[PDB]
Amino acid sequence: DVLGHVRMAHCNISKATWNETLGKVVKQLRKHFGNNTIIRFAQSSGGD
Amino acid sequence: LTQEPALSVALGHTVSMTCQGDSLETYYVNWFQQRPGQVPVLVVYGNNYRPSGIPERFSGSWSGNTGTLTITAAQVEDEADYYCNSWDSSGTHLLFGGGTRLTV
Amino acid sequence: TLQCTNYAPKLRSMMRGEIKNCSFNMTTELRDKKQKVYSLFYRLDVVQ
Amino acid sequence: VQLQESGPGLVKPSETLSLTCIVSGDSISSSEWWSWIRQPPGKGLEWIGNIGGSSGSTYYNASLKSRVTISKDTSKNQFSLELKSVTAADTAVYYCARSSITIFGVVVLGEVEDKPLDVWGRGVLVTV
Ligand SMILES: *[C@@H]1O[C@H](CO)[C@@H](O[C@@H]2O[C@H](CO)[C@@H](O[C@@H]3O[C@H](CO[C@H]4O[C@H](CO)[C@@H](O)[C@H](O)[C@@H]4O)[C@@H](O)[C@H](O[C@H]4O[C@H](CO)[C@@H](O)[C@H](O)[C@@H]4O[C@H]4O[C@H](CO)[C@@H](O)[C@H](O)[C@@H]4O)[C@@H]3O)[C@H](O)[C@H]2NC(C)=O)[C@H](O)[C@H]1NC(C)=O
Ligand SMILES: *[C@@H]1O[C@H](CO)[C@@H](O[C@@H]2O[C@H](CO)[C@@H](O[C@@H]3O[C@H](CO)[C@@H](O)[C@H](O)[C@@H]3O)[C@H](O)[C@H]2NC(C)=O)[C@H](O)[C@H]1NC(C)=O
Ligand SMILES: *[C@@H]1O[C@H](CO)[C@@H](O[C@@H]2O[C@H](CO)[C@@H](O)[C@H](O)[C@H]2NC(C)=O)[C@H](O)[C@H]1NC(C)=O
Ligand SMILES: *[C@@H]1O[C@H](CO)[C@@H](O)[C@H](O)[C@H]1NC(C)=O
Ligand SMILES: *[C@@H]1O[C@H](CO)[C@@H](O)[C@H](O)[C@H]1NC(C)=O
Ligand SMILES: *[C@@H]1O[C@H](CO)[C@@H](O)[C@H](O)[C@H]1NC(C)=O
Ligand SMILES: *[C@@H]1O[C@H](CO)[C@@H](O)[C@H](O)[C@H]1NC(C)=O
Repeated sequence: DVLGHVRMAHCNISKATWNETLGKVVKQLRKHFGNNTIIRFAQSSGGD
Repeated sequence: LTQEPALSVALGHTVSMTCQGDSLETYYVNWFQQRPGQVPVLVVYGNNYRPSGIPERFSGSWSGNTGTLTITAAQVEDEADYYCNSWDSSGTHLLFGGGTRLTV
Repeated sequence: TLQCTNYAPKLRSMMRGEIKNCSFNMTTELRDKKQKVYSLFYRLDVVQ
Repeated sequence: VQLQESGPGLVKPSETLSLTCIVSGDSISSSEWWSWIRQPPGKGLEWIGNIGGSSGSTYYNASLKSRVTISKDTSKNQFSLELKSVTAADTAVYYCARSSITIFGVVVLGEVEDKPLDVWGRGVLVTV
């Protein structure tokens, strides 16, 4: 039995920290892909 | 929704008022009480939750596709029309029983 | 073969339909007997 | 929170009835549903329709829907029910009411519960 309400498992990540981390990653990608190249992140598509 | 047109109980005795319908598989029964000439109030809502201000006599069950409001040792102050209120399966928020006339 | 229904038929959170209440016969310590077991399973582990 | 209602009272057949619900101690823009319910003396509490307080989405009673309009004014925290082609069947007490949402878990995951009619107004009696 569930001893109370059924709740979904989840994870929390601070938005500001992720935004700064991702920006740093983008700068390092630009060093290989170009200073004027657009870097876009997207969710995984196919697979299980 | 269909519900018992009336129920007659002696003063001080427990009653059980039961409603039935098809939408109750996915929605909770919300029991309301309206004394004639008075503004109706919410008695039981959701997963057998009791709003503040309602005596502990009022409780219930949503088993199957029915709902039951039980009033332990019904008092003279509880003489009112009772209604089993729930939402329709299409998402429309109206599905409402005819009402049970409770006489104590 | 499992016979299952929804654990919380009246739930509107993202957990609606995620936990199923399944019944099965299993086995017992003796080879002559069977029992009836009810347990909850996650949707992702059970195939219709 | 308190709810109050007012309107024309007696109207003639085929006239349009307009009822207004006002609030005390609340803000309609909250994530709550506001509704209108009709109760003639010989019947129970038959819902008229509703409007979402925060979004303006509405639902109506299918047997009534084509002749009923429900709207809200964010300014002045008010609601109104406009009923066209009023007939003898509408000689009933009209009520405004609000629903509420309780929270037990994470709001963005839908871990909420409905409490459909928490506060009722006193209503108004209209005639035709
Ligand atoms: C990731 O980040 C998210 C936020 O982005 C965070 O979600 C938050 O989770 C907490 C739970 O951990 C949620 O807290 C609930 O909030 C509601 C609503 O709060 C209002 O009311 C309280 C009243 O005290 C005010 O203080 C508050 O300011 C608001 O006005 C509460 O109702 C919840 O309380 C119920 O559950 C508690 C469990 O401890 C009970 O102790 C409490 O009494 C309440 O009980 C319920 O059950 C009772 C059964 O008898 C019933 O009688 C009660 O009436 C009631 O139904 C709880 O405090 C918070 O809202 C979430 N925030 C959002 C935005 O969703 C995640 O937790 C976080 N995760 C991680 C891993 O970091
Ligand atoms: C809003 O929609 C509801 C349907 O969900 C309408 O309710 C229906 O109204 C009619 C008119 O009175 C009811 O018929 C009557 O029922 C009583 C039952 O005691 C009977 O004695 C009468 O002779 C007549 O048959 C009908 O039962 C009722 N259905 C319900 C409540 O499910 C309601 O009228 C609509 N509102 C408007 C303003 O049209
Ligand atoms: C899974 O569903 C069964 C019923 O289909 C639950 O067993 C019932 O539990 C109630 C109490 O809530 C008893 O009154 C019934 O007699 C039980 N029925 C049987 C056949 O035993 C079972 O508890 C559910 N599983 C969980 C984890 O709650
Ligand atoms: C995780 O929990 C810690 C406390 O143990 C808190 O200080 C930290 O901010 C939390 N992180 C997030 C992303 O919520
Ligand atoms: C943070 O998020 C905003 C979202 O508009 C984005 O424009 C910005 O580049 C991100 N990074 C920083 C460092 O602000
Ligand atoms: C990108 O900018 C850096 C300066 O931060 C410069 O050294 C580098 O040569 C530039 N690359 C291109 C391809 O323009
Ligand atoms: C368990 O076995 C019995 C036969 O002894 C059968 O009737 C019953 O349906 C079985 N239970 C399930 C969940 O299949």
